[PDB]
Amino acid sequence: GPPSGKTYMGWWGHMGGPKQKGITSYAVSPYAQKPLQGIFHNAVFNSFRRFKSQFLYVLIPAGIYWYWWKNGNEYNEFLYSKAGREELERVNV
Amino acid sequence: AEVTQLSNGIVVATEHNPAHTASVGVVFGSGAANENPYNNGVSNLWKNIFLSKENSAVAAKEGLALSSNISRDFQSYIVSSLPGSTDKSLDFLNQSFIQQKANLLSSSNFEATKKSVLKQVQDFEDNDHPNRVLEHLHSTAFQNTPLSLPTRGTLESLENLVVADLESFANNHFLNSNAVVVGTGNIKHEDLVNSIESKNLSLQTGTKPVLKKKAAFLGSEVRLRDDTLPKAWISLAVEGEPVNSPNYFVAKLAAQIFGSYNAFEPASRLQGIKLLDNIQEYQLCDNFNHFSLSYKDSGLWGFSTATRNVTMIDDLIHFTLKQWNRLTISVTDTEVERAKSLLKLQLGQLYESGNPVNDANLLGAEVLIKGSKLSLGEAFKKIDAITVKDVKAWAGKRLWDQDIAIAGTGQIEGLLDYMRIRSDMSMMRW
Repeated sequence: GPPSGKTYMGWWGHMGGPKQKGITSYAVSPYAQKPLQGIFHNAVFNSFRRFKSQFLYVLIPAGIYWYWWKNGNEYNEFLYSKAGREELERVNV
Repeated sequence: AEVTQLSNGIVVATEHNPAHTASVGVVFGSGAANENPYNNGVSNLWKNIFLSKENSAVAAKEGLALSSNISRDFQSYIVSSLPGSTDKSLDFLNQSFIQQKANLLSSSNFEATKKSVLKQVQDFEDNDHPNRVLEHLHSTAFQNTPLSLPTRGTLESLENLVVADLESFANNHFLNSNAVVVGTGNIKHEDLVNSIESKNLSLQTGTKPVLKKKAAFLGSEVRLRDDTLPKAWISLAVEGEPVNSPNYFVAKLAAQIFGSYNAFEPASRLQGIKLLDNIQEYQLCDNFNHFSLSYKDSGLWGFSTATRNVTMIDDLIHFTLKQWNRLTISVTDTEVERAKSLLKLQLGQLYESGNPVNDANLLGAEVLIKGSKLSLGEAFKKIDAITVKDVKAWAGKRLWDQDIAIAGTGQIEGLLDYMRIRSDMSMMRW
């Protein structure tokens, strides 16, 4: 038809992957499988894994920013109380 | 057309018609369905020494010809004679299965035979992609269950097989209660049964085989992707009928409705099959063929196909399964009638070829399971009696919204996921 730019994805039968040989896959009908009362007993000590790896990447930046926020806030509170109106005059303009 | 079966100490079955030659053989009621995962291929190995150069020369001197066949439910060892030598075939049978069944398993014979079934089963896996796929179909459809074992055995159970495994199998299955002696050709029943009751000696009579656990269909798939092969070969089936099912013939007729096809044969493109209107427009395949495979415990009903149209495999599968949907809801009188006529023709061409070795295998397998053979004319009575209502009731039980089993090899990237195939086993309704 109208031509076409070459891409990095094709379609079923010519996806653009490398030639596959030697790999054999197996599967079983959902119909033949245990109705979903399985997970648990086999899979709940399993997961809750992927966040043992991750929680530090989230928590430590979170901690840094929460600490930094709490500190600046408590300082602003002091500045606008009676006790701090002297420091307020100093740091303001 | 005859069926004379009578039991002395052994069970003797014959079917004679003045042809030319006569075939005599013993057919055991145990095949690859009786093996393990680990001695899988022992029956095929037995077959191959029975036909070894040593045993085969001893028969060719006497002017005898040797034939054997390993199946799932059964196993057969057959000698063809020239019909007055119907006695010298029984000599070769007993000289092998009593005398030489300790001389065939000589160290140099076994090692040269094992080396030959290894090149044999390897060649199969490397090159015979349609039968390779169909064998894997049984493997996944009937996984962890007797019907899953391949008849030729696997390369790994084969190369680890020893003389004692042959022995142990032969001592548990080559028994009297698991045997039938079969004669086809032109020789009479009383011509053979007397030559059998001539010599006595029972040999391991009273011994039963070993029992097991029943075969079961599991909806599943095995995908043997190989992008270097120039085609895709796929087989797809539901749980079909065992032999001695009420619907044995309804199933076989249903398969004849869609029949078989070859894109390069002009005549084949012209058959009265509605599916052909769909698949010929873009040439969705080089060939397909439907089957109703029946065994003792179960069977497979489905089709196999081969194609170079690797970007439209999903249309092949979709149009084929939409046709099968029709069997439950809209199959016509004249489709059923066309199938009756063609089922008779093909069932005829099977049961009455001009080759007695085929007759023996068909007789042997039948009498081992139901203790008798249904005559060709009796089948035609059953075939003609099938109504549209029968096919619909059958399809609604076996085809409609039922699990399937899939196997394929070659360029099958375009064969969609299981659930997509499985959803097409029915249609949306109000």
